[PDB]
Amino acid sequence: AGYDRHITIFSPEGRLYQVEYAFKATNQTNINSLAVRGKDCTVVISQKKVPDKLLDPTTVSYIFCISRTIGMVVNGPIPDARNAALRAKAEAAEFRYKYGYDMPCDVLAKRMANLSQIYTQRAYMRPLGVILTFVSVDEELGPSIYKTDPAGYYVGYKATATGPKQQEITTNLENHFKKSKIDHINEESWEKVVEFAITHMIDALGTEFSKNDLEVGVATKDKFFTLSAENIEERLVAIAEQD
Amino acid sequence: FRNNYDGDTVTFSPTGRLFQVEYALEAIKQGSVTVGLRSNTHAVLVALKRNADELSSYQKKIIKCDEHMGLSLAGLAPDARVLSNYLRQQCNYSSLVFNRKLAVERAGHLLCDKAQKNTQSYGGRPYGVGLLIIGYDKSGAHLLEFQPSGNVTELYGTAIGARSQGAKTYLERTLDTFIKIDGNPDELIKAGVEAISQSLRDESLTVDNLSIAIVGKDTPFTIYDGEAVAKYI
Amino acid sequence: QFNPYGDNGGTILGIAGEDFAVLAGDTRNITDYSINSRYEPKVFDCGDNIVMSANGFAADGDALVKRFKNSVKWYHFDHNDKKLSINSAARNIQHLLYGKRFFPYYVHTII
Amino acid sequence: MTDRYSFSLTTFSPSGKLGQIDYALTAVKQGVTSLGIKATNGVVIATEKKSSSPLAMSETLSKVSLLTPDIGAVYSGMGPDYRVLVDKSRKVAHTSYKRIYGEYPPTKLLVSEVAKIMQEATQSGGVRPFGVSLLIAGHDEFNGFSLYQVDPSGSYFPWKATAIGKGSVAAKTFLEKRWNDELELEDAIHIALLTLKESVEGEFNGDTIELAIIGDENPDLLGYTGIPTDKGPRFRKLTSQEINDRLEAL
Amino acid sequence: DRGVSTFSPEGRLFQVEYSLEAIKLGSTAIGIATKEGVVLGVEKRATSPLLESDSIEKIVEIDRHIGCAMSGLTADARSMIEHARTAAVTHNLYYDEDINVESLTQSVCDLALRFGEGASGEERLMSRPFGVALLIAGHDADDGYQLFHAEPSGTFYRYNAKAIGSGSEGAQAELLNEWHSSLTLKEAELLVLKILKQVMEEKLDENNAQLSCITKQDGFKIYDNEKTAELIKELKEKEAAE
Amino acid sequence: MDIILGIRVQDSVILASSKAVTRGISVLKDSDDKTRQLSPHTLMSFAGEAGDTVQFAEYIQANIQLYSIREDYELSPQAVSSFVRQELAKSIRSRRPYQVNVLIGGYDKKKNKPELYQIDYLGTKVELPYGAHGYSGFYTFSLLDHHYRPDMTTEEGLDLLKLCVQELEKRMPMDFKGVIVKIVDKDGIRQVDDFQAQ
Amino acid sequence: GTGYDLSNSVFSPDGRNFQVEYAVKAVENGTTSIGIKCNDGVVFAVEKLITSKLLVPQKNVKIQVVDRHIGCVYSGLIPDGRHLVNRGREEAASFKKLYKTPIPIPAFADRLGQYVQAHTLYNSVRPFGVSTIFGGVDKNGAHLYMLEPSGSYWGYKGAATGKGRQSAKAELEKLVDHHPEGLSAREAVKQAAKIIYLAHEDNKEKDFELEISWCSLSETNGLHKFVKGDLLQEAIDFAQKEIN
Amino acid sequence: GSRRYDSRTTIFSPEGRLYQVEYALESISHAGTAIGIMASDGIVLAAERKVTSTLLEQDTSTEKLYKLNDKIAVAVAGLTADAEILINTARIHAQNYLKTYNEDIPVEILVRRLSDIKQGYTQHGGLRPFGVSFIYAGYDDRYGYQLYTSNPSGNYTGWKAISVGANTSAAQTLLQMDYKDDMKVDDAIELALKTLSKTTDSSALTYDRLEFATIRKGANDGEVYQKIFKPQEIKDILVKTGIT
Amino acid sequence: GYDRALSIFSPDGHIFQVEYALEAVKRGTCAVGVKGKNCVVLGCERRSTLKLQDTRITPSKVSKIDSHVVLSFSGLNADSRILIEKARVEAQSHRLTLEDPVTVEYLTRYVAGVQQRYTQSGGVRPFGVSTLIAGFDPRDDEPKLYQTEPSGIYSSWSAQTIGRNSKTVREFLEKNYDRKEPPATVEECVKLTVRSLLEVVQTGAKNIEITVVKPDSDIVALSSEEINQYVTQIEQEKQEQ
Repeated sequence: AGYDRHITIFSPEGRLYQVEYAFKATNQTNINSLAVRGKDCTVVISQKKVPDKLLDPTTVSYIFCISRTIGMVVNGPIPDARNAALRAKAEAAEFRYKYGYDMPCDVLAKRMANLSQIYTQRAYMRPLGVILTFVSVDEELGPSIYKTDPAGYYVGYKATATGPKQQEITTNLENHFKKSKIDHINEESWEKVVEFAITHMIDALGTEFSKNDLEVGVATKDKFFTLSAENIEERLVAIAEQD
Repeated sequence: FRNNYDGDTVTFSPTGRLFQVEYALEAIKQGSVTVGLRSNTHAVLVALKRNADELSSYQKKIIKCDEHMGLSLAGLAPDARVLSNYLRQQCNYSSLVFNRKLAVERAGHLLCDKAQKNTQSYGGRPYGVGLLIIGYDKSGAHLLEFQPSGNVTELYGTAIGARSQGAKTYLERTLDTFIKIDGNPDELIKAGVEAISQSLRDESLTVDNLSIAIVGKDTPFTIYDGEAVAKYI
Repeated sequence: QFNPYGDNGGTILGIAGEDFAVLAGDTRNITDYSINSRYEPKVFDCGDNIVMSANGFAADGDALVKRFKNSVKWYHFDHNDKKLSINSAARNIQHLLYGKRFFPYYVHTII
Repeated sequence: MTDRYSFSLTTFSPSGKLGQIDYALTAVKQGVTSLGIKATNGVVIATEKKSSSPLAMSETLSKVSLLTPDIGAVYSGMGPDYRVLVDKSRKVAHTSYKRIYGEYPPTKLLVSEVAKIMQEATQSGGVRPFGVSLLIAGHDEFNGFSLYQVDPSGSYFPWKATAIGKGSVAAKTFLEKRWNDELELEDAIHIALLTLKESVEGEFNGDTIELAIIGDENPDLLGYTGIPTDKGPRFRKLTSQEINDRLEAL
Repeated sequence: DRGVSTFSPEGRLFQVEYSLEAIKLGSTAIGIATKEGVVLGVEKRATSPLLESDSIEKIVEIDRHIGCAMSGLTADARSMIEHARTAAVTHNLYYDEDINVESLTQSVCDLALRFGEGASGEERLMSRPFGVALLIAGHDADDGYQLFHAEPSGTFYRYNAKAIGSGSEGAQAELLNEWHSSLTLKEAELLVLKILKQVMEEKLDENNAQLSCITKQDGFKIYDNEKTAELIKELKEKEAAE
Repeated sequence: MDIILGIRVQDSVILASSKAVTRGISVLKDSDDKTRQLSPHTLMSFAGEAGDTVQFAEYIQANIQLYSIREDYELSPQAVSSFVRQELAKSIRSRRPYQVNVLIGGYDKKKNKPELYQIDYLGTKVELPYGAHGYSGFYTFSLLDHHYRPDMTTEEGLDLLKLCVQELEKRMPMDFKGVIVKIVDKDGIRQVDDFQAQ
Repeated sequence: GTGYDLSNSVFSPDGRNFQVEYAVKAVENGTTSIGIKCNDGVVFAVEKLITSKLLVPQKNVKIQVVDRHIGCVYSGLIPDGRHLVNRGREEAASFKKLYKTPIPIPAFADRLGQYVQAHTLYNSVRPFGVSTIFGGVDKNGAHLYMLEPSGSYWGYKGAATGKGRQSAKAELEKLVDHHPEGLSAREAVKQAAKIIYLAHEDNKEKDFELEISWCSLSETNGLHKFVKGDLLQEAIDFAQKEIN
Repeated sequence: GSRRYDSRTTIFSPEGRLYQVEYALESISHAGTAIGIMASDGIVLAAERKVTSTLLEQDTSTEKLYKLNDKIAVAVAGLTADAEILINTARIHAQNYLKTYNEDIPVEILVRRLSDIKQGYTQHGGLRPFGVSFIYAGYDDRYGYQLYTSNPSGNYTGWKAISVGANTSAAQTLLQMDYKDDMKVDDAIELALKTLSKTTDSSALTYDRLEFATIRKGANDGEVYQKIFKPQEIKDILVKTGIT
Repeated sequence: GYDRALSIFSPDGHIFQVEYALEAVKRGTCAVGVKGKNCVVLGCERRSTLKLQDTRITPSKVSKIDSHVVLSFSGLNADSRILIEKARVEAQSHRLTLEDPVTVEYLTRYVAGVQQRYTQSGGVRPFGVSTLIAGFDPRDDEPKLYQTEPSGIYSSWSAQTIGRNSKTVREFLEKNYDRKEPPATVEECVKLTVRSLLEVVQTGAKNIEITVVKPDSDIVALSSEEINQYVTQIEQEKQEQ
């Protein structure tokens, strides 16, 4: 009877507690991440927290380069995050081989969401305590943000946020778009879209950042790339000469 | 506590223990005592054989694996048969494929890795037997102590089973003495018989009670039983 | 097309006395019209006072002898170091040979 | 490794109840309201696009899905469970029918095929039942128009009109008052929008509502011309604009 | 629940120990090894007078030189006898000779621990240990007459004399005193027949008890009722003599 | 090949099968019964490949006997022939096919009518008033096309078989060492032990 | 309720996997081992408790080599550590067979990572009772990694696990601060030896044996080699001098 | 492991009863009542629809009366989904027999084969049994008109008149009271409707809540005909019998 | 895939699943077998929880394994069919390879072996069935009667009974069957069978079925009248005292 909280079977309420507890694991890292769409680009921002002095900061990352075009940021424990990253890369390479074109962001998202749904139904597979935010500039849809969770749910966003203080970022971004009356950042350069993302990250969290506190990934036409500490520092200098 | 975490080998206790492995280790301490010890030329196994009745036989404790390798058991005899037979195959495979006598050290690595597989998977159980492996290879005499936990250790001398601590302390004392018993097999065996008898209590080692095996420089792994061990009693 | 079989020539002889037996064989190993070795042993001591030679295709001959020698070893392991009698060795070899009934050891063997 | 769960996870209780099926139905009851109405010359299925964030793009999520060019489906309950059932339903339409008979399956049989899938997740080793109820609407030459409901048990029944989810009981009653065997498709769409309004708390427009119909053939939606026998799909999903136009005459 | 191959805190396998408890409820079987042959005797123990006593088969032939007696769940012994008979004949086919008594016994004992729900070692497809103990008795040119006690634990012991079943503990203590290294086959026959009478609930006769022997000359033979009936008579007279 | 003849008369099916078994150069047996009883009122004769011929027959026999036990009922001659045909139709596309040609002669106790079925190794079934496998038909069919009547008595049928056997003895190169004749009717299957000179 | 810690793959209400955390306890209980990343390589060193005089000195090796350039050392259940190295060796051989070039260290790290992470996905398997410190020299520099029972791993300047991990970590942190330009292979061998002797104080009851291995581009040609003889004793003395 | 969550569906109770079978039979006892009555000139199948609405399409509906063969039909009591699984396999077995023997499948053999499949889920597999009880109505040229019943246990029996599902005890008593060996189809049709009418848990027995099918050998033909009553045909017969 | 060990040992040394399988046998309708000098007779009681059956088509209690051997049982009906089928297949297989029908002992030994197998195999429960196997060996006139049980144990009986109230009917047979003079007639053998059932059946002319097996495949079941005649004659034996 009481095992309805150990494996992915329904509770008397029609709930799945293991899915719900898998959601709880996604906040274990205590890291917030946001994604916004430019005019022809997509930018992800994720907090970078390196506590131990013995750690090599260059190896600490929660942003992944799935394909040439697809980028993915994860919220949750790193071993589960890397498990999801490898599969997504493997799925992306296969799709291209079988169907002759690069796998779209929404398709990979759906595929990973479907895969996550299986662990929700099958008993021997546990859900991954991660939330996956896929980003790209699709050749048909343009700038794209699609996000999956342990429940197997996925959907597209104009902009999104994930983490412990997710709500503050969400409502902040909400207010900006109610104001601007558009669904994106009306900017030509990604550099300014990155700057926007860092700015509203600060306002919502109420915290100043150094070049080593952040982690940026930019998606453009035919490429996704991450910013170096100095690329971020340059972005932090420009936002300073405004306030 | 314990009762909730000893259902199978796949479960860790809150303190980080594997009770099923520890329970398997207990079957060794319940088993009869056996001793191993080596010089630089020879390696000797001395085992106390156990009987059920005065009508029953004294169940064998020494098993030959190859012309240069063998072992003594303490615990579940069928598990010793399994592990010895696996070791027999590994020695045989090494000679047929590579024309090479299997290194005693590698034999320990293989026994360790096989036992470990029974400590991480569901359904299976850990082996319930300790093994003392002696051998003479391209690097001289050897003695290995095998534990079902998967831990294999190379030693000058050791003992496993009931009251085994008596013999183990004696060898730890006689260390500087027996390590130099080179060129004399009869002395190394006598030194091993003096070791095993430090773990007695019930009876004294009789003719159909003592079991001794030896391997070394110019001595293929051979077992002595009964009338053959009489000159050591 | 690949032919798995070959011929290494050679000749072997076996004569049994009243209280003894001999197994002879030349030490010449050939291939077509060339000599591979002027000394390549062909008759072997397999233990338990058994001598064996499998003449014909060398690769098959060596493999069979190697298998029987190993069969003697395992006969000791499984039957408390009992001596493998010559009649028992013969029967054992029949099964070793008939095991490859549809891909035979291309040899004439004498023990 | 290996799925060692080779035993049923849904079993009979002393009372004769199947726990997991009951609980799966409970999960459906918490889901957003969806409905279906059969007219004389068409069928209408509709649901509420309950957006979980104003930043989320509610268009990139289809609660109403095409199975065959003549068959559509809608649900109430667990979204991810529905999505995979659609994938499975679309495929079984080919593998078990089209690749054999050279034509798409009739509504009743595809429904029966989907029902078989959901039944197995009730008996098969190491699985839970699907936490959804499906409303499948379609048309075939020999049966005309039809509407079916499929439950987590695998059971299915035909309907003239029905609703599932949150306010099913209230919506079912309202349909009973407004239904007749002489309804035109437009009338059924009107009844649908009225019934759905009672189930909607906030905004009620073509962006918060998903509605599709099984009606006449659409030669403009076929994609090609030249085969007289191919006249187009009967399934059409109404646009945000087409919904709003009908909401003014509410 | 709990695994079928789980260890107890004392270092024992539950299912093997529980298997031994089933053996204790079984009928009594006694073996006596002499330099003239090994004798096997069992308690028939019919459950009803309508049961045709001679259909009780608790002593079976493995080969002409090997026979065995069973105790406990006798149905669990069929596949064991089958394996033994096959192993015996198979060895003869491969080596043109008789299988050693110890070797035969070892092969039977190799099946014992082949149980589990997926024990990582091979393909041990058997849900539980055997609920039967065997007294394997035979003769070979290497080690003469032999008596073995095979257990569901996988271990086998060689006995000069052994009693298994219900009256084992008492019967064994009797064999302890009575056995000497110079017993004759005849002496051993009466001995088995005597100890059986002591432990058997019912009054021993040629219908609820069965004798058998194995000798180098004639091999394994099961004593027909008429032969044992006389040995029972000879025993009564020798007991009443003092 | 061996001679396999069958003829349905008024109330019975008559099967004539050669007694010779030749292997290479020698005639190993002159008293071979190339037939099996599948059920009390159904008989099957066979000819073909050395090993397959008996193995297939005994296999079919075992299957019918099992059915007869399970249902406590005798399958109709049609039902048996349909079963046999499927077995041969499977066989033809297997790794090593049964090279066996059969005649099934049975009396249907429900219809009260005799029936004869001819099936080759491919699984080609046909119902005939009279049939033959192999080279036999080349001599016999023209005889039977001329002398056969549907209302012929069992005695008339035996005389007609005798006439066929005589023609086969005259014009055929092989010595088939005579035939065994069996009658299948409402009362079961019996063997005519006096055809050596009827 | 409770009982969330009885099966492997189960999430507890706070999103934790207790069986993995229980595996950590087995590691924490084990011997201490370290890794030091120098300016052109890596240095591995481990404590080896001398239970008895009967233990043949220098024979029972703990540090293992993967391929010909990677060194692995672990704390906790030794047989579990061997299992991971065995897999790592297979994994490296698979890479070299297909790609010709010997497996890069980050590549090898993820390979061990995914395999350990897999043992946290099902209830039929137990999580690894070891934390492994590994690394080597490849195409573009030296790398040092530490892998946890959870499957989590990172790149390290210095790493420590086991009984005296805290003592070690404290010492490693001092080194990172006092050598911003980078330690040398020679220096690291000595420095490692010291860290073990100091970290042994959390187990000072029993005598121990030091074991050091290294992989340096200039000193060992980029290959994994065990520190033996004179160079070992030099480091033994360096530590025995600074313990006082 | 997984053992923790294994319900063990195929085990005996201390009384020698099968838990899952007994609970499955308990599940059937709540399903709509189905009745089969055999007459001299045919068989009658009648079933009561469990739960109906105004918008339920009764024309395109069939939940209790299924056609297996041209000569065999079934009445379903229990899980409709479970029933359809068994119905399909039964429809296959009927055709396999026809292809093999070129004869229609004798009623009992089809019944036994289905009952054997149910018995399978009773002895092995660790799966739940089918929550289904069948009433078989069929004709063959060996026993003529036949009526069978099969339940989750895998047991089957033959009947002159039988009922499955809800209120079987009350229905069986009523059937045992008014049945006579020389009955005619039209008499049986009436008896069936009367029995259901008196055992119904609802208010009135209306046509929209019934399924009706008869198997007769239409005198003016010579062959067996299966007739599954249309909604209007059920409405007519309901008035004629005197229920309206 | 399912291999969970359902039948295992308990602390006291019992297999509870086999133990409970016998409880299913105890529940099953009574079955009895008595062997004469020239025949064997099998008697079975018919239930009366529900009465309105079709006796023509309702599966009978005595089954034919072959033309010369019959099998009756007590316990779960569904389980028995599986045992009957396997026995019938092995019956034909033996005739195919050995060229001679099974002996009653061999057929019994097989059926019992199938039962034993289910006591130590994974993912299966034992047969809730105990059987009586009777008949005559090929070319033999000596009657054979055997009994099997879920445990897999089998043995031969001069007379035996299984099922509900088998305790009562066995006692009757124990003090009504003389091994010295077994029923030397088919009639007096059938009578002794009826008598034993009447101790339990409680007036059941339609509740008692009987089958007579004679040498050389001579098997015949008695009709209601033929049995009812025995009952009538037996009820007089009591009243004439």
